[PDB]
This record gives sequence, C-alpha cells and structure tokens, in this order.
Amino acid sequence: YDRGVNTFSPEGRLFQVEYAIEAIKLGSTAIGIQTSEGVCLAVEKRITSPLMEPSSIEKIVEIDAHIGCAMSGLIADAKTLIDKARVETQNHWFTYNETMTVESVTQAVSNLALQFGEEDSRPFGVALLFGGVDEKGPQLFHMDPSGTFVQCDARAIGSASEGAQSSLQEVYHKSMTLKEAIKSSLIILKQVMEEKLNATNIELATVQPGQNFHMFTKEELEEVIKDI
Amino acid sequence: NQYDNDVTVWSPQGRIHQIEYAMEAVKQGSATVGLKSKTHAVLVALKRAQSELAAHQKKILHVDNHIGISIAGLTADARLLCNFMRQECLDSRFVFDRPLPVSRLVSLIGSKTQIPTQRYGRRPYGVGLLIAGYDDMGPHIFQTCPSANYFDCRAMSIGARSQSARTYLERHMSEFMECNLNELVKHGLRALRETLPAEQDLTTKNVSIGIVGKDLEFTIYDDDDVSPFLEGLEERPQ
Amino acid sequence: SYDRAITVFSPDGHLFQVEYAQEAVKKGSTAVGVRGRDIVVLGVEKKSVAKLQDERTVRKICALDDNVCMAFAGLTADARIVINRARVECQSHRLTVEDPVTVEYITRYIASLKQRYTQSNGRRPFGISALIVGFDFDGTPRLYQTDPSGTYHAWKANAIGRGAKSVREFLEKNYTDEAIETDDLTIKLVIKALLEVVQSGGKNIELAVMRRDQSLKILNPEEIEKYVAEIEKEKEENE
Amino acid sequence: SVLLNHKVHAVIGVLMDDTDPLVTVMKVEKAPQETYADIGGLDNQIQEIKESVELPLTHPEYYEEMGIKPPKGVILYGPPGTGKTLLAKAVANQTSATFLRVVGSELIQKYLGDGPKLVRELFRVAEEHAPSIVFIDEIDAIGT
Amino acid sequence: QIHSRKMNVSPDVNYEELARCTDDFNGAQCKAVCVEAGMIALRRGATELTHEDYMEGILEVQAKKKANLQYYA
Amino acid sequence: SDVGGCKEQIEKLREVVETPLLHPERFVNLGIEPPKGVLLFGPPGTGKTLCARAVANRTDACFIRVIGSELVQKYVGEGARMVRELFEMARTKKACLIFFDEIDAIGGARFDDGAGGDNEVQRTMLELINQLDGFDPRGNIKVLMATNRPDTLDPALMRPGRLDRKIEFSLPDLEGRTHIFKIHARSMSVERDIRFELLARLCPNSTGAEIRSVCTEAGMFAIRARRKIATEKDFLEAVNKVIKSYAK
Amino acid sequence: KGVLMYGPPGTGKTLLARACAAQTKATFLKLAGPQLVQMFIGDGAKLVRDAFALAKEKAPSIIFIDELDAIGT
Ligand SMILES: Nc1ncnc2c1ncn2[C@@H]1O[C@H](COP(=O)(O)OP(=O)(O)O)[C@@H](O)[C@H]1O
Ligand SMILES: Nc1ncnc2c1ncn2[C@@H]1O[C@H](COP(=O)(O)OP(=O)(O)O)[C@@H](O)[C@H]1O
Ligand SMILES: Nc1ncnc2c1ncn2[C@@H]1O[C@H](COP(=O)(O)OP(=O)(O)O)[C@@H](O)[C@H]1O
Repeated sequence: YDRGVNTFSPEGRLFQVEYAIEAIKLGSTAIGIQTSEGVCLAVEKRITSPLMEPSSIEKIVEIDAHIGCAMSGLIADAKTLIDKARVETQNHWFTYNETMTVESVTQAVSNLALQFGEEDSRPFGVALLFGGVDEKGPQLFHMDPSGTFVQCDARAIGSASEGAQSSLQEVYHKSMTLKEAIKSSLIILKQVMEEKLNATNIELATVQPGQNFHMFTKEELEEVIKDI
Repeated sequence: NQYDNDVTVWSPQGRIHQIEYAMEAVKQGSATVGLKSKTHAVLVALKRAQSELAAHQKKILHVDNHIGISIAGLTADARLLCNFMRQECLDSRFVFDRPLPVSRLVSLIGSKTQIPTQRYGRRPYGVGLLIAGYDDMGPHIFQTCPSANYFDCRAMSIGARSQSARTYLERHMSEFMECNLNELVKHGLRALRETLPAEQDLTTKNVSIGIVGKDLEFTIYDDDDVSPFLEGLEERPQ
Repeated sequence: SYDRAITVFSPDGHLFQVEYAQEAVKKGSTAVGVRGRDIVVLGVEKKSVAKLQDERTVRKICALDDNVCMAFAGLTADARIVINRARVECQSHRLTVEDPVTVEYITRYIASLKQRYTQSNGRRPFGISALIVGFDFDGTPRLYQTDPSGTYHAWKANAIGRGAKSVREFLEKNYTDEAIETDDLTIKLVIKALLEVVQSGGKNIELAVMRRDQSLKILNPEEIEKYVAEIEKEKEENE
Repeated sequence: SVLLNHKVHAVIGVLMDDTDPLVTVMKVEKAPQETYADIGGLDNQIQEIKESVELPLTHPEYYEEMGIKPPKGVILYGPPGTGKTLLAKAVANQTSATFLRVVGSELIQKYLGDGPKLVRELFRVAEEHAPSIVFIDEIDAIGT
Repeated sequence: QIHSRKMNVSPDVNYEELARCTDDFNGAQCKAVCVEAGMIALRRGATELTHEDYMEGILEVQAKKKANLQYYA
Repeated sequence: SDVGGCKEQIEKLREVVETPLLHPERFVNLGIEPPKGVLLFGPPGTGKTLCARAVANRTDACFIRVIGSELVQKYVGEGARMVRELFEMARTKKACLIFFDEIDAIGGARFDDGAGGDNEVQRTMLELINQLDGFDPRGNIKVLMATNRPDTLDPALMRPGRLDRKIEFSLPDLEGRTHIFKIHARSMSVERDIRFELLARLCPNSTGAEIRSVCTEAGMFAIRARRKIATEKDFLEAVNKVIKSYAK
Repeated sequence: KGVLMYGPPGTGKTLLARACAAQTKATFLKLAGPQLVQMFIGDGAKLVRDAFALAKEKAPSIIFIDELDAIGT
C-alpha cells in the first residue's frame, strides 16, 4: 500500500501527505494572524525540562527585519526550511540589491519542499507560517508539507490547531488592529497550550509596517501576557 | 492485488491501473471548465475556500501573451509544467521572436508527461491540465491528463459535480464555436452554474477566469472582473 | 506504514524507526556535563576496564579544539567518526576561513549532518547522542545536547547514556538558582550528578574540566581522589 | 454429582464435586501463597496496590457504596524478577478471590474473535465462583 | 417504472430524465434510489413522491461525496 | 437522554425503526411497508451500542447484541448456522430487536487474495449479508447495525434488503460533551456545584466513553483520598488525567 | 445443460434466477459458492456430491450456483 510515494492509493490519494498533515500535530500549538497593522505569530514553548535553555526551542523565529516564521512539527526539518527562508533574503540582497517579498520567499521554500516526488529527497514533517510587512504590505502565508502555499488572514497549526481555528473564526475579520487580534488570540491560547501561560510554555512575536524591526517581541510583551 | 505498482509493471489485463488512480485523484470535487470560440478561448476554475479567515486558492496561471492554463490539484506537477511552458515560450521568442502555436507546444508537454510513465523512480502526474490559447493558426482549447494524452476540444471540464457541466457543454457545442468572447464566457459560466450545489449560488469570491483571443493576450479575471462576464448567466427556472 | 524504513511517516505521524535512537543511545556509557560559574565540567563512568583492557583507548571525551569538545554517548565507532569529522572541521575552518569556530557552529554542523543522513535511503544516521561543550561563543562557554535525530539544543546541565534517565529529575531536584559557584561547586555538582553511576566513589568515575579560557583539563587519577573525597564528605556531612 | 436409583434412575441423592474440564486448571482458584511480608522493602508498591485493587475484593463499599463506582485495571512495570508477579500473588493472597494470570501472547486463537472469546471466558466464569484478580503477564504484546 | 408503480407515485415524474440523471449506475443502486426517494417524500410530507423526490434522492445516493478537490494530494 | 449529545442521530434512527413500528399510519398508505433496520458509525467505540439500548427500551423490545466472535468456533460451518439460529430464536420471542457491532468484521466483503488464513469469515459472513432481510422481506423483527469503520463494508449491506438508513457520528461536540457530564452527575454522589460547562471545554476533541472513565476517575480521586464524596477538583484533575497524560 | 449468468454486480443475476425459480413451479436449489469454501479437507466435495444427488432425487429441479467465482477460481 504505502511503501513509497511512487504510487498513489486505489482512491488516488498518496498514503504519505495526510501523514504529514497529522504529523503537524506532533509539535505544540501555533497561531499566525494577519491584520492591516501587520502579522503576528505564536507558539507554545512547553518545555521538556526547564533546565534546558528556554529559548533553545526556536519555534518562533525572525526571518528578517520585515519577515517572521512559526513552525509546527519537528524542529529538525523545520530548521532547513527556516534557513532557506532566511538565506533567500540575503540572496536577494546580493543579487537584486534590494529586499525580497514574503510571497517569493514562500514560493522558493515551496519549491524546496516540492523535491521529494520529482527529483531525478524526502518529505518534510513541518508546517510553516510566514508573516511579512513586505513590499506588498502585511502578508501572512501558510505552507503544509505538501509544498503548496496559501494566503491567510489568520491560521492555526500544531496541536489543537482545528479547535483554535474554528473558535478564532468567531472573533476575526480581515482588518482590525493587531493588538486586539493579539488579545483575541491569547484568550484562546490560554486554553489551547496546556493550562496556564508563562515563558516556559508560551512564546509570541509580531511585525508591523510601522515596525520593520525587532520581531522578537518577548519579555516586552509581558503586559499583554498579564492583560489576560 | 500485486499489480498496483510502478508504471513499469503491466497488470495481466494489459493496463497500468496507477494511471487510472491518478485520473481518479483528479476527480475529487468542485468544477472547472474550458471552451473556445472563433474569436476567443476561456477557462474557469473556482477558488475553493478554507475558512472565514483564510483566502481562496487561485487555480489559474499565465504562460505567455497568447496562452494560459488551469490546474486542479495541489499543483505538485501542474505549476512546474506551467513554468516549463513559460520557459519554452521564452525559448521560442529567443529563437524566432514568435509565440509558438498552442498545439505544437502541447505536443511536447504530452511527450514530457509520457516520459515518466516508462521508467522507475518517478511517480505519475497527479493533476489534469486545461489550456486556453490563440496563435497564428487560430484559438484553441487543449487539455492533458496523467495518461499523457492531449486533446483539442470545443469544451472540457475536469473534476466532480461537473457531469452536468459536461452535458451542457455537449448540448451547446453547437454555439461555442461561433460565439464571441462574452457569449463564450457566458456559456462556460452557464455550464458552471449547472454544477451548483443544493445550498449555494455562484459567488464572486471563488469564480476565477482566464481569457485569451485573437485580439487579446491571455489574462486573468477575478471577482469584479468576473462579474462583467457573469452577466448574461442562465436564470433559475423550474 | 511501519517502522521498517526511516523515510516514511507512521499513519499517525510517528517515526518509530528513527525514534529508536533513544534506546540506541541509552545502552552505551554514562556521562554528565555542566557549565560551572565560568568553567564547564564533564564526567564519565561505566569504564569497567577488564584487567588487560584500558580506558585510554576508549576515549569517552575527546578535545576537538582549545574551546570545544564533546562526550559521545552511544556506539563507539560512530563516536570516533564524529571525532574525525568535528575535530578536523573546526581545525580547518579556524585555520583557513576568515571567521573562527564556536561550539554553536559545530553543533549546527553536526545537527545538519545527522539531518542530511536522515534525508536519504541506504545511509544509517549516527546512533550517538552527545554533550558538546564549548569555551568560546562570543567569549562565553555553553553546553549543547545533540541527538541522532539531528535535533540540537542548549543546556545548563545534562546527562547522556544510561545516566540520562535519572539525572533529568535529579538536576531539577537540586539545581540552585546560583550557577554552581567557581570550580568548587561546579565539580561538586558534577560529582553529585554522577553519583547515580554505579558506586560514585571515583573508582571508575572520572572527569575533566575546561576553564572557559584554557583547553580541556583532566581530573587525572593522581588528583580525582580529591574530588571524590569532596563529594563523599559533602554527602556525609549533610546526612 | 447426582445420586440416582440403579433401576429407575430417580434422583435420590447429591454428592461431592470432583470434576470439570481443564479450565479449572488454568484458573488459580486458591488464594496465592506469597504475602506482603515476603516482598522485602518494596513497600510503596504495597500502598499503591492496596489503594488500587486490594481493598475492593473484601471491601466493595470502598468502590461501590461510598458515592462512587468501581475501577477497571492497574498496570505494573519494572525489570523481570523485580516483584511484579510476586506482588500480584501477594495482593491476591490478601483476599479470598481467585487469581487469573495469563501472558499476553498465549491466547492466539485462529478464527475471528476467538481470542476475544478466550479472554471473555475468564470474566464469564469469574462471578460464577467469586470475583477475581486478573493479571496479564507482559501486556506488551497487545498494544503498540 | 417497476419500483415506482409498486410504491405509487405522484404523476409528475420524468423517468427518462431520471435515467439520464442516473449516469453509469447499476440496477441495484437505482432500486435503492426509488425507496429512499419515497422515504424523503415521507420527510417532505407529500402523499406521493414526485420528480423532486427522485432528484433530492439521487443527489445524495450518487456518491460518498468524496474528498475536497482543490487541496487533494 | 442517556445518549451523549447525539440525540439528533438517535432521533433520525427512530424515524426508521421506532416510528415504523409505533407510528405505522404514514408508511404503507403512502406506499412502502414500514422499515426495520439501520446502521451506525461514529467515534472509536463510543456510545454507539447504547443508542440501540435506548431504542429497545422505549420500543419495549427484547434485545440481543452480537459480535463476530459469537459467530465463530473452532468447529466450522456452524458459524453461519448461528445467525440462522439467532433469527429463528428471536422470532420465537414475541418479536425482538437484534443489534450487531463491528459489522465491518461481519459485513465486510469477500477477500480472495488472502489464499487461506483465518478463513472462517468467508464461510459465515454472507449468511448474514445474504440471508439478512430488509424493510420488505423482513418478518416481525427489528435489526440495528454498528461499526467504527464503514469504508470496508459490503455494498450489499449498504443497499436495501439489509439497511434502511445510515447514520454518522463524530467525537462529542461541546453541547454533547456538556450533556454527557450532565448525565453522569447522576452516576455518582458528588458536590453537585460542578462547572461541567468548563470541564467539557477543557476537553479538546475527545470521546464520551472517556467521559464515563473520567467520572469514575473522579471516583478514584475520592477513593485515593478516602473521601466519602467527589468534588469539582476531582472532576478537573480526572479530566486532566486524560487531557494531560493521554495527550502530553 | 449449463447456463452462466455473468456481469458486474447489481445487474439482476440473482433476481433473474429467482424469477425463473418462481415461474416454473419446479424445485429450486439455491446455493452460494462461498457456502462451499468449507474448512474440512474433503467436506466441500461431499457437499457438492450430496447436493447433486438431492437434485437428481427431486428430478425437475434447478440448481443455482451464485458466485461460482468463489469456488470456480
Ligand atoms: N520484593 C521481593 N521479595 C522477594 N523476592 C523478590 C522480590 N522482588 C523480586 N523477587 C524475586 O524475583 C522474582 C519475582 O519477581 P517478578 O518481577 O514477579 O518476576 P517475573 O518478572 O518473572 O514475574 C522471584 O523469583 C523472587 O525471588
Ligand atoms: N456519551 C456516551 N453516552 C453513553 N454511553 C457511552 C458514551 N460514550 C461511550 N459510551 C459507552 O459505549 C459503550 C458501548 O457503545 P460502543 O462501544 O460505542 O458501541 P460500538 O461497539 O458499536 O462502538 C457503552 O458501554 C457505553 O457506556
Ligand atoms: N433491472 C433490474 N430490475 C429490478 N431489480 C434489479 C435490476 N437489476 C438489479 N436488480 C436488483 O439488484 C440485484 C442485482 O445483483 P445480483 O444479481 O444479486 O448480483 P450481485 O449479488 O453480484 O450484486 C438483484 O438481486 C435485484 O434484486
């Protein structure tokens, strides 16, 4: 049935891609939200042992000053795609002498993911969310391991993805301020990650057209952590 | 059953059923349409939603200023083939500065679709392609399938819920040929309206069209560009 | 799908064949590592030299560069191959490239190497986990865990091998907010963590220290009895 | 056994039972021999297994009457020869109930559901004579 | 025709257009379609099923509705 | 009301078994003889069978429930004859209601390419599927089917003469999960000031059998504390027993 | 002497056989091929022989072998 991706199901489905779809769930909860004010991302930081370096779980990361990433799945295969997203901006710097849009970074990472079925390596068990404030404004995009990509006004991946998504559909619209989007995301996060929120099990970042700078909104976001 | 493997293996019947599995993979839902006229060719692909906070996915691509395509699935092989068509058109302009005719381009795409089907180490294509174009010979609608065949058609439709669309197209092939651009796109959208689910009427948020003709490049139209084409649509009688 | 191959997901997203790396590591030797106030300190046990045998060739800890080394829990052949990769890699990179080498860089390289060997068929990913400690990362020492899966992380104090089971709780049982002061409490806490080893008396419990500026220093048998006695006296007075 | 007239076969007595098929041999009807005093020092497990499964079979009210409904099953783990079967026989000794040990891979019956039958019969004949303490040796086989 | 006459029906039925809508069926499936259309007519509150009932039946009996196209792998 | 939120599904069930025995005034006059049998499929082994029990309660019907194991013995051939015996002995009752579980293992079609193995299924299963009767050919008997896996079932079971309706279930929704705890508030003695509304939300996508297990687990919380009554904290951490440890 | 109804399922083979059993007033001997996949080494042969003997004893009788493929492999 499912020894390799060289053949499909007798239904025509691959017995591999949906496996990546549930493998999305092996990681912690993760959220991304686009507003006219920018894009924000969040991931549960739930530690294995708190005496591990607490920032070493780099599931909320900056790609560049105007672009950030969040992941769901294993950190190992996520590292390759995140590094691709980061290095393409410097490639744009050294070739076109200007900045790169998040759409084309998305396209390049998609083509890198889309290699395991048309080479001549292996599927990546990670779902990625990018948020940019790029040359086309605020722009949140989502890739599943399948190598396709879609624009999203908001999105949820990782554990408890679909419940968070369905509950967020009640409290979202395309163009609010990113701050109240953060608040509405957090009031759902508080119940999605484990039971209670702190740096050991929560993490979030954001970027705005008024801030092409310091996506790492951590430990200064503390007030809205205690706003909820 | 052992004979459900690499396209290198024939079943005892003399068939490669994995190609049929790719073909059935193509048939998995909402409708797409393609049809041409004396003046123009048109393709339509509805942008399927995901949620109230996620965007509809575009399913139409531009290849050259006389040719474009439409795509069904998760675009694993479809978009790559579209890019190869774009590079081939660029090579045609590099060699003779001409947008090469539709059929002779699609023949090479058919050959490329056949190439994996003989050898190991490469899965068959999981998408079906629709093509609308015009050239120095005329306007054409083409379509290609995982079985590596290519078809010049007056009308075509891939997916599910589209047999009603296919029957409407089979009925009004008598009109599709002589229509103008607007009449042709009206016919295509009527075929699509034949695909309406029980609880729905066509919305701008999903309908997306690509159009080409004898005096128009291949271009893409959305929402309020589709609406000037949605007018003249079939009504809802009983 | 099943655990018969690495390169395919389980029907629930699992990678059982890859996840066997935990017990692959667990059946090796036992080691512990910390970063002290400035000096990192590591220790190893489970030598059990069979009379004519020696631990000299066993080499549980090898110093790659004057500011980076690791601990090698797992199969010894793969450990030696990792020696020959990482040591030569850092040496050549520092000797030729415009930038120096850091423990973070070597951890990144090893993680990428293991992930890449996971990225193909017919290539067995290295079945060893390791504590990689470095003296220089913008001048600051630090510690990293690395796993056959290609995942890597930073730690304040960790244990690998058969000691990786208990110490995870043990450290959380007694790790003070104070990073273990100077080399006294650093080595004392190393000995406390290695007390989970067979006898904790220093008969086959060894250690080494790197002072964040100078190379790996060995707690050689002519002196390790002093640290063993320190640990024993500390455990006796607090009884 | 039933005592019958030799000529007219009329039931004219009843008598001691000394028979029944080999399932009785599979069952350990007698309360086991080892006690809590034989498990040296492994005393926290005494508390655990008392809280879990020892009390119900001589004090049902602690799991049926005290505003509550009874539990189902309790798992023990540790290296072979560390007290698993010994503690099971010790706790079953602490009551008069029958002990039913079965290893996970021994019940492989051929046709569909017959292994479920080989599990079902142990519960069926349970309250046919007094409740029981069931013990799967090496649960490993059944789920992973 | 056979099953409709057995069940009694509302006169406004296009059996020919039914057959056209029953593309690539086998007999047993349509045999089911008749009775389930009658059942939905029971749900419609009608005294006897008509063409709308067969339509609303075949609309569901045809397939298991399958997966979602624009995202199939 | 014992059904955990899926009252919608049991009601659409009753339209095809309860209604066409207790309310026959609309079936045959409108054309078709009253139906008698339906299938169910939902979440993993959760609540499915119990629906049948509620129906057989209000139907005032004798109830039989069967699994594939009870159509199987080391002695072969007789496994098919057991279904024949079952229908006959049920019709010796004053009409009876019979239910089958894991019908996938029974109503699953022929597998020729197995070339042997535990092959008794192939001898017995059609004697259910082909000797089974539907709405038309059925005597004075009511029948109900269920299984968690419908994709493998024989279309012969799917088609009429075997089935008169099909019903789908899912993991209990938020209203369903609240109602399950409402039901189980009767099943113990507790400090009945519970915020079950929040307990059902602390449960993410989850079953209702686990809800019963969690209620008995709050009982466990009382027992380990030797407390004469259960409390809301017992319910909370009993829910977390699954939610945390079964999903950490 | 022998007639094979053939075709994909849902077409009417069993129904046609039963109708012929009905209209003839003859004796109908219906069986399914899977009913003769019995486990015991020779019991299937004994069953077939006894069934044909019964058919001979019932003289104007019609044997029906549904799903011959199950045993005609
Ligand atoms: N607490 C104990 N007291 C006495 N003997 C013990 C104890 N724990 C283990 N043993 C020894 O180990 C065996 C029982 O351990 P157990 O784990 O039940 O073995 P197994 O894994 O074979 O069931 C006995 O042979 C006994 O001699
Ligand atoms: N929400 C619920 N309400 C009532 N009973 C439930 C619920 N969830 C699970 N059950 C349990 O499910 C058991 C049988 O139903 P089930 O196992 O689902 O049948 P099937 O085997 O067809 O899946 C009953 O013992 C019942 O206690
Ligand atoms: N044309 C028809 N008219 C009436 N009933 C039909 C017709 N075709 C099929 N059926 C019904 O469908 C069934 C056809 O399948 P059958 O002949 O039993 O073979 P299989 O068991 O392989 O499906 C018949 O039993 C009959 O009841």
